Order: sequence, then structure tokens, then C-alpha cells
Amino acid sequence: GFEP
Amino acid sequence: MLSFQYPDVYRDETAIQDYHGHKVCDPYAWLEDPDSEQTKAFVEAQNKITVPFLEQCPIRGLYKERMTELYDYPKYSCHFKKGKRYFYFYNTGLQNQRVLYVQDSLEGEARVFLDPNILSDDGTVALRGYAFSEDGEYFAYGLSASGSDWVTIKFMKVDGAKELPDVLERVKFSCMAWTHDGKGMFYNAYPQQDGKSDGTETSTNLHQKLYYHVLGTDQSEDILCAEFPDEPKWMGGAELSDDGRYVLLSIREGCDPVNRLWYCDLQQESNGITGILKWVKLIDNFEGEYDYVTNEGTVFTFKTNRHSPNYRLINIDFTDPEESKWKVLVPEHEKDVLEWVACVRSNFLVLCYLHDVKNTLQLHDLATGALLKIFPLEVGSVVGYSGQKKDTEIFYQFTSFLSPGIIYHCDLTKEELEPRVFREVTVKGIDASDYQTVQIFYPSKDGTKIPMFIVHKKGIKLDGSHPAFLYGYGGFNISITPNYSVSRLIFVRHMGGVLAVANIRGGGEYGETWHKGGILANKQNCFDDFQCAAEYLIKEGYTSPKRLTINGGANGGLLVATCANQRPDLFGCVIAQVGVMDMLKFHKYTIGHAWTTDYGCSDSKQHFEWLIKYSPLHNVKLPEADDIQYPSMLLLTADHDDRVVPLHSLKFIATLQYIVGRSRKQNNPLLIHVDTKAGHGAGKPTAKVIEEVSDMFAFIARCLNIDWIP
Repeated sequence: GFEP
Repeated sequence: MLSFQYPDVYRDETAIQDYHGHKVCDPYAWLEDPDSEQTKAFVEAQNKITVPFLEQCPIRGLYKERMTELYDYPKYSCHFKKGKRYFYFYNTGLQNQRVLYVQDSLEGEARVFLDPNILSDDGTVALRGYAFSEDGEYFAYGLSASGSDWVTIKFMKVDGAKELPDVLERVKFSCMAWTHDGKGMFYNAYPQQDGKSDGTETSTNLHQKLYYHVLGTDQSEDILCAEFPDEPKWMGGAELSDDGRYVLLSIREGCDPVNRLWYCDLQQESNGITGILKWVKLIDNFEGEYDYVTNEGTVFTFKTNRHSPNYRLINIDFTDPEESKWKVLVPEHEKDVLEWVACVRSNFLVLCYLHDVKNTLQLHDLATGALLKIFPLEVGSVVGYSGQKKDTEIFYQFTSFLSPGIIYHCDLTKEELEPRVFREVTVKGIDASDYQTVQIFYPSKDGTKIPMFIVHKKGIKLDGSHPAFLYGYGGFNISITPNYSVSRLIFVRHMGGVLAVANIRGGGEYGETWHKGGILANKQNCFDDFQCAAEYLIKEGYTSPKRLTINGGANGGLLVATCANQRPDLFGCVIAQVGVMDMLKFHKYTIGHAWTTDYGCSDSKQHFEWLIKYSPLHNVKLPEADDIQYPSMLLLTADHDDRVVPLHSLKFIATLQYIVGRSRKQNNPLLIHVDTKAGHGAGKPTAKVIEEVSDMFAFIARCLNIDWIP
């Protein structure tokens, strides 16, 4: 989970 | 109405950069340094005007009080079994962080296992990730401070909840997977970097490595098991197969739902885990997603989107691995997205589909893929699930717009598979029967029909008189599905509001084609879809421009900020949370390099030409017409938001205040609030969540002059  | 002055903010007019021949001035580039006296003074001066503005009207206090009362309800996660014990998360109502409980049996007395609340005065130390050993006797857990993505992994022996000495540092965007021999755990770490690593820095994160930590040793002894020094953006997450035989390595680069898939039969290691594993590169490109479900010997079941934008299940036999040989176990649906799959009770598959932005849940046979049982649900979302291969039962959690929702349990050893309510909580003060949810489909500019949920009090006249709160995201294959929001229901009940959620392109609602419809050259589709949602609400009489608020966070913050620039006439109020505002520079900071799969990168001439057209920071412009100003705007960010570095909002607000705020016709406020000891949002303590929604709706109430309805 490294999406903006 | 505006009884304050915008702060003095220096413009560096020399800060000019050439992008493929196009000159771009960035006069607030100095706000990119969070540590400077200049930036610190800028933040202080901005908060100095925002806070008194938000707190002037008693509405903030009424909202805060109502939120505190109504949000005070018991909050449970699904039970899940690890070894011979059950665990679940639970918040009595208003605890800053939910607490992890353990019980030795379903009927057994529960006790506190891990209570993050005692780790800080203000609840800003939060659990971020965890993994139990295969036997359930040992427990690893990540802790993040002040909302930062950075994690410290700590360890416990489950029996007696005993603290162990093992501590792992420099962990971020990490897997956690114990080998089934119980010797140790795989995780990811980043190499040392100059400066801070606490969430206040902007340093780009590259060269993530995969390590193996042997329990009972120092982190410096950890084994390096995979690295990609020639590919600094690659991230390799490990998981163990259900039988413990194979480590599966899922390598990602960027945010697309694709991954390389390499495997390692651990029994083929020459002397256990001692260095770089003997990786077998089963899938060695980024053309598709391969999400491990289960295996039976060498036959591996994966959820995939390879040739299947709505997703499907395939079996790949490691002994006959060519694509032409793969078996399709559960074929792709024509329209419905297969969201996720779990394997439980050896040979059952739990499949969760998204059908027009609502979840269904079904049980299938592992051997054939055949449907066996439909678990009946109301309209809403599945937001929790437990049941691994060795388990003989499932729990699942349902929620919807109008009620907190239900945890169901189903004993899968029974011949007839009937789910039962295991836990249900209702919120007194918000009667679900008073409201309705409708789903409509509106045509966008290009004629594409977009789903939108609308929630409102039953019996309202569609005369355009109602305040409305329209939410969107639109990106990264994320589907925006029904969820219970006390804060939004207070807007409905106590501010007479209408809620709307627009399922615009870029999301995952209609699979990879929906996602591709809102990225790269086609990102403008998202903004067009969202503007058309607003126009629908107005045309159909739910609201009017002057009474309409739009809201989004992160990629959703980009969404609403862009819509403010493009159609200022359409909105009364804009609340952009933690938004990506500088589309030319986003890739330079922390993990922003990962988002180029959705956005493109300004380093490319082609991509620059897309980006410059919509970048919020680069499209602030006075509305041409004398009778049109910018909507009231509130930007929310925090000083440890290392996901979307706060410089985005800082530079954006300086620009808004200078270009638009200085104009005589601008009477709507343009404000920022920068919180402390908080970040992008995950793990934010209850007390801060309450302050934040109180701020948000006080802003709306003041700007649109809405009376509280008791």
C-alpha cells in the first residue's frame, strides 16, 4: 500500500 | 466575512526550470524544505489564520460533540484463529487505537493481547502490519509513530504475551512472512540514508531489499535474500505457500496491478536460508498480476488479470509452467470484478465479486472452480474476512452507508453452510430507516456511464436547496465502495445534507479497463467524470453550485483541486486532504516514484504535456468572468505525511493565496491546516479523526452559512  | 490577512510569502522569481522547452516558474520551491525556518514560519502563520476561522462559529463545537457521542459505538474486527487461539481487534468506542484481544476458545474469556494506546499519550503510535508464526505461538508487529509510513517491527511470544528483544528498523512498505519452521521471518528494509527517517523528510525511497530475520538475533545478522541494485524502484515482497514449502516473491515497480512472480522451494536450498535464494523466475515481466491463492503440490492457484481485466483464477503447474498450459479454474466474468479470493478448509475457495460497486460473496470448489454456495448480503461492502487453508470456518464483515454492519460466522465443517450473525452493533441517534441510498448511472462528457451513490433523507424535494457532499478518488485501481461514516451521516441529519460518491474512471470498479480509463493520457477523464457528477446532482435538483462541497484525499485531493481550477463555477466548497498538487515534481519525493504508472512522469516530453494541463499547482488562474470566483478551499495535510509530502499542499496554498486570494472579487477563503504528529492518515488516533471531521464540516458550515439542525 504505497499509492497516494 | 474574511477578517484576516493572508501571510507574507516570499516568491523566488528566479526559480525557473525548463521542461522540454516549456519554462516553468516555481516561486515557492523553497517550501520543499520542511526543516527550514522559512517553511516552519510559513506553516505557523497559515495555521494562525485557519484555526480561528474554523473555530469562530459554535457549529464546530456542536458537530464535535455530536461526532463524539455518535462515533462512540463498539468497533470489532473479524475473529481470526492462529494456532489454538482466537484473536480480534476491538475498540470500546472512543479509544485512540483499537486493541488486539486473544481468547483460548470461541466461548473463552478474552484478554488484552496488544494495546497500542499505552505506547503514547495522544495515540500517535499505531500498529502497522503484523504476522503470526505458522503455529500461532509467535507474533511480529509493526509500529509507526506520528502517522509515518516508517515501521519498527517488534516481537512477542504469544503465550503470556511476552516481549522479545528483537527489533527491526528501516522497515517500510514491507512484507512480513514467517517460515513454517518458525526460525525467522522475511521482511523488507531500506538502506541507510543521510538526514532524517521519521516521516518529516522528503528523501526518495529506493533499493528496498528483502531480508530474513532469525528470531533471537540482532538485525545486523539478517540474511539478504533478494535485491535489485540495477532496478532501484523494484520492491520484492515475500510470502510462504500454504504448505510452507515455497517462498513466493512478488516483485512490483509502480502501482499497476502487475507483478513478477519468482519462487523458491526452500527444501532445495543448499543449507537453509544463508544468502540470495535460488529464485526460479516463473513470471519474469510486469505484464500481469499473479496473486497467490493456494497450491496443491506443484499446482498453484493465482488470481490474475492476465488477458482478464475483470480478473480470474488460473492454475499454473510449476512442472509445466508455460502459459499455453495454464488451466482456467474460474473464468473471468463479463462485467463483475473478482476482488479477492481466499482458500479455506483445504478445498474451498471464498470469492468476493464487485457487481455494480456492491460486494457479493460466494464459496467455490477448489478442484473444479464450481460455485457451491452464495452468502447472502445486503447492498454494501465486505471489509473484513478470516479463514486460511487450515481453518474450518470463516468470519466476514459487512458494512454499508446506513449501518455500522455485521460480522458473520460460518462453520464450514457443516453439511449445510448457513452463515449466522456473530456480532452486530447499531448506532442510536441515527435511524437507518430515515435515509435511503440510491445508485444512478450518469453519462460523462464522452458518453461513458458512471455509477454514483446518493444518500439522503427520505422524502426530500429535489428543488436544488440542499447542501451536498460529493466524494471521489479516481485512480490506482481503487474501488470506492459503500462504507459506514458517522461523520457524513451527521452532515445529512444535522446539516440537512445530501451525500454522493462518484465511481469515476481510474478506479477499479469495472476492472482494469476502468482503471486505464483514468490514467496517463486519459487522466482528464477522471476530472470530466467528477465534474459531470456535480452537474448531475445540480441538474436533478439534489443541490446547487453554491451549496455543493467536493472532497477527496491524496489522488482524490488532486481530483478536487483540479476540479476547482477547471470549473470554479461548479462548487461552493472544496476540501482537499493530503493531495498531490505538484504533478511535475511528485516523483522526486519518498515513494512518489511509484505513482508514475497512473500519472506519467514529467521527465518524459509526452507525459509532461499531459501533466502540465491539469497539475493543480500549475493551473491556478483567475476565473475570466467578473461574477465567478474560486470556491472556498481548505487543504488538510500533516507534517509527517511521508506518503504525499506536505510541500504539495504548502506550495499549492501559497499559489492560491497569491494568484486568487489577492484579487478583489475573491471573498471565499483559501486556507490550509497542517497537523502535527500525523501523516497520510492510516493509524490516525480517534481523537484526531474527530478533530479533523469537526474542522471539515465547520469549514463547510461557515462558508455556505449552514444552520445546525438539532
